[PDB]
Amino acid sequence: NVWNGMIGEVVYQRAVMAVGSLTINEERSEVVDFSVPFVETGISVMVSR
Amino acid sequence: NKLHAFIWDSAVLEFEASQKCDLVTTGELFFRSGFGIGMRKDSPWKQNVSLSILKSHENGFMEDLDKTWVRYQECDSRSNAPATLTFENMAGVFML
Amino acid sequence: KPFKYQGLTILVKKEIPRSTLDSFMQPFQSTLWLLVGLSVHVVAVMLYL
Repeated sequence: NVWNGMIGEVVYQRAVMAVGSLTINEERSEVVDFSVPFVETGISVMVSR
Repeated sequence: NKLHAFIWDSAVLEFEASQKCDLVTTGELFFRSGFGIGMRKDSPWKQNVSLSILKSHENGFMEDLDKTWVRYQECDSRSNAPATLTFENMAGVFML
Repeated sequence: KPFKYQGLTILVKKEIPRSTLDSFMQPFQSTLWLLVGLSVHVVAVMLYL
């Protein structure tokens, strides 16, 4: 029940915003407020040709 | 053939090309955006609707709607290989 | 939050190939066809002459 990393730093008032490769998630949106997504970042599969 | 090009949103053109096999989306994708549930400036559902739509995104709900409303198609004619010769093409040879 | 990510793009009509009855005769011009046809006959006659 303790957040680390980006969400941990932002939730505990240690920072104002978290700029980076932050995937917007349901728990993350519940805990902190996210902005409008500026790029699509889904989950995908990488395989050898 | 009254128009030469139609500028419009990717989902609509892709679905139309999937259904109407006489049209193609060809130009490169530009001005990336998204469809959003617009509401009043001060409406209490905003946080709740955002949470619900994101929950639908993360689980197996949105892709199901994509399969059942958009992804389904009858023909596409998408192939980078040179065109396969068809009967109506060299029918003149049979005429000779 | 968006429920469908997309972007603006271009729709055009696919020009379906309409094959004429003379398409296979397109590579050689009609004047060339007549000239080679006359050449065939003149060569044929000069051989036995």
